[PDB]
Amino acid sequence: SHKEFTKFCYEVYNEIKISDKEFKEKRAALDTLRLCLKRISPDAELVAFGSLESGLALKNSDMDLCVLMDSRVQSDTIALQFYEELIAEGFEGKFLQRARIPIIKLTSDTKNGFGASFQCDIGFNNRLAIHNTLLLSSYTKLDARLKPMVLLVKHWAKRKQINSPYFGTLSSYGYVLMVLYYLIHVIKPPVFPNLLLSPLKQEKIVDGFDVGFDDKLEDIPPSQNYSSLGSLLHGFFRFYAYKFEPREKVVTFRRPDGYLTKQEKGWTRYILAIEDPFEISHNVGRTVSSSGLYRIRGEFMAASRLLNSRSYPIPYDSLFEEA
Ligand SMILES: Nc1ccn([C@@H]2O[C@H](COP(=O)(O)OP(=O)(O)OP(=O)(O)O)[C@@H](O)[C@H]2O)c(=O)n1
Ligand SMILES: [Mg+2]
Repeated sequence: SHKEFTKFCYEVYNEIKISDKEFKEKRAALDTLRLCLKRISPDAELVAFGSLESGLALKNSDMDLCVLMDSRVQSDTIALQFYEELIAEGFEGKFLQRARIPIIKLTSDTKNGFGASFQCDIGFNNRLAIHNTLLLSSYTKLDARLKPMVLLVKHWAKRKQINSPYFGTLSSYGYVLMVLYYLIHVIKPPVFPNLLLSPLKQEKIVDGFDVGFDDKLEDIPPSQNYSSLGSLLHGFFRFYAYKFEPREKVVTFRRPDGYLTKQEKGWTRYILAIEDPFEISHNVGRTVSSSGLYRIRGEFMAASRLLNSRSYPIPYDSLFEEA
């Protein structure tokens, strides 16, 4: 059935999704940040990416931003100038640089009214992340079930302590890709086509990678999968609990049948292997340790068992209880 579980899923979704109120405050914050950038470099553009842009944001979301500028202009000089303007304007945070890549990490706002724990990461010419976000935004527009499904999975992973890339588990973006892989290449009939492998896809090279995909969404036929949100979630938990083979296989968006071995990739960390759809050299699961994968799989299994339980009433709330 999944009727009661679906009802429960939509109720949780409405409580965890970013409110219209917080969203418009994040937009106001972006406008302020843009004004500060204007004063420093009139040619540069400040753009948002990640879950606020794709519509996949939970409450109390962080902001992910990228400064776009002339590639002939070295990013560190403008980065520092931007950072110093932000301090003068009452933001708090850090200026840092890993290798050649400068980053600003804002952690507070003391004047502009966006909060004592206003969090905002600023990159410089991170064009790949913009493209990744365009892909996720396109899928989110293609089927209305994706948004609530992703938010629920993200909320679950947080509650189960398996959403900690610094402590041996998986990033939120990694969970999003696991969702999409399931909806494109596992479920039958598929919820989504693979937009990268479309015969209408046009090559577009950005920083050496092909970020092309079919984005003419209005011409794409609606899904022939009629499953409820509840049923989609249960199949998702089941696939990664019992069917997916993390020791051998790679989550991939580059194969018509979604089949790819770690050996073909030379990805023999590679404990969990998730090939970023555009930056194919990047394993999104590289943060996942052996013990971390054990807990991830354990939680997939526990979720599957809960939804398959014949002991009624099923305590659906325990899906989002802290492990
Ligand atoms: N390996 C990664 C991870 C991050 N990003 C980009 O950075 C964004 C933010 O990543 P993440 O922190 O994992 O998502 P959040 O929305 O910030 O997490 P949450 O919604 O749970 O708060 C992603 O959408 C993605 O575009 C990326 O390009 N490649
Ligand atoms: Mg984000």
